[PDB]
Amino acid sequence: AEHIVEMRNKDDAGNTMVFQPGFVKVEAGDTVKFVPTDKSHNAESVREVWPEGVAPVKGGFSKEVVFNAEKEGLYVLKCAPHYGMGMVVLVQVGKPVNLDQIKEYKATGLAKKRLDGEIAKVVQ
Ligand SMILES: [Cu+2]
Repeated sequence: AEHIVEMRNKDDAGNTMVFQPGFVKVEAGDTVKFVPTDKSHNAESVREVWPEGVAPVKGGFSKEVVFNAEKEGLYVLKCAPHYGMGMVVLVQVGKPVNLDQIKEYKATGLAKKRLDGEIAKVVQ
């Protein structure tokens, strides 16, 4: 099953530099497509927290990119120019096996706020 995450300058609630949705639950074999609804964004792995051994994602600037969900766990992506403004997304593939490690990751500021909100949506 395919899931879409839009790259947006603003959502309708007023939040700026957002992935919409900011949390998505998927199953192995699903794809997650990050689409440039607004230009000047990307989606790429936060490599410092990306699951061990799983191929990273690095989309081009203003381009669509896919995450091929395969191994169970939690996957954090950022928008490179807007990470500090909070533009972060959390994809859960199946069981959230690495939840402790995602909670241990030190984000700050707006990424911390937004990632914490996303972590709270994890399905256990
Ligand atoms: Cu962005």
